[PDB]
Amino acid sequence: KDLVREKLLTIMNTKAYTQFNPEQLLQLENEMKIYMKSGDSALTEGNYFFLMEMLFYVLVYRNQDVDAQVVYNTLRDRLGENSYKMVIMKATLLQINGNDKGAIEYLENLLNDDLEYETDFVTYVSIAKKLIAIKTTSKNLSQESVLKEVVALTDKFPLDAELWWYASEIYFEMGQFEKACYCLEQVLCITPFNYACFGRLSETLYYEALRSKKQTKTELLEKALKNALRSVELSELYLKGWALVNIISRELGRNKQNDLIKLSASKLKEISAKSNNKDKITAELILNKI
Amino acid sequence: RITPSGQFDLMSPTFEKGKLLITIFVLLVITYFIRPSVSNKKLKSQWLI
Repeated sequence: KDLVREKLLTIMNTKAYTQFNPEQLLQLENEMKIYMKSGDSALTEGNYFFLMEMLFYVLVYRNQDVDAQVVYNTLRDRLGENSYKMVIMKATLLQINGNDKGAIEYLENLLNDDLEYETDFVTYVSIAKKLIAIKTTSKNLSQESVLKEVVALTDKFPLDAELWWYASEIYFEMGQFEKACYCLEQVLCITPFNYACFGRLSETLYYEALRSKKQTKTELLEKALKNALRSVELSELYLKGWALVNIISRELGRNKQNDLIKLSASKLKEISAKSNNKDKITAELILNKI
Repeated sequence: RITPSGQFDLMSPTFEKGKLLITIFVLLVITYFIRPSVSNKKLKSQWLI
């Protein structure tokens, strides 16, 4: 049944398994192998090994990891241990197999051997991201991780959206709400048709408005409408854009905002129609609560 | 019997069938042997998995 292949490849290219709960992650791990060994037709070799390394990461997340060593042994055969995926995989393997930090130094000089472009730039970009992930745990927690990213970011690799997105997340978590607008604007700049960076760039403006003055509140809510209308224009059943437009227009409640309220209520009742699954429960509550 | 314009209806009594089959078999085996190399090498190296 190739629909399982569709689900697995969507999880793959979205990397949604990172955001999985342990129960659904266990379900993913259990239902992976049956198709992995049963439905072996029409599946290319590259997808075969991509599924293998997804299973490697799922096992490493999971409690038991002897199968992680087994899977790494099976996948070592092609392209050895010089590919960036393999380097990251074995670094994680040595980090978790004994809870020893040593891998970082055997990675560190490796980054200092990649300056001569022996591999692609995405390779040691990914290695830099992983070593920052290592070092934020080596010194358990600090704001300096953002500084590390910035010094790794600004000179070396502006283009990468992921770094700016993590900077914006850290700024939004407890930091300033203003620099996050700049970071999200850049993420919008690199990826033109991102329809979830407009929802975040409207939510951050809404959060910045709730502690502002009345004229600044009006300006920020106007900008939130002008940024949420693009999440409306780039997707129809996008839940968060419609909910945010409805919420801010309800907060204002003007006549043409009342027109937008009627339209957004109709669209949120369309979303909460039972075609969509488990997004009805977060739309209907916001609809019928107030 | 005479053939003023040459014999073009009946093909030949000296047609080289074996050389043609040898050419076809050489092309078939060289394709069948070179396919795994290009497939594995380029598809697994271009994505850097």
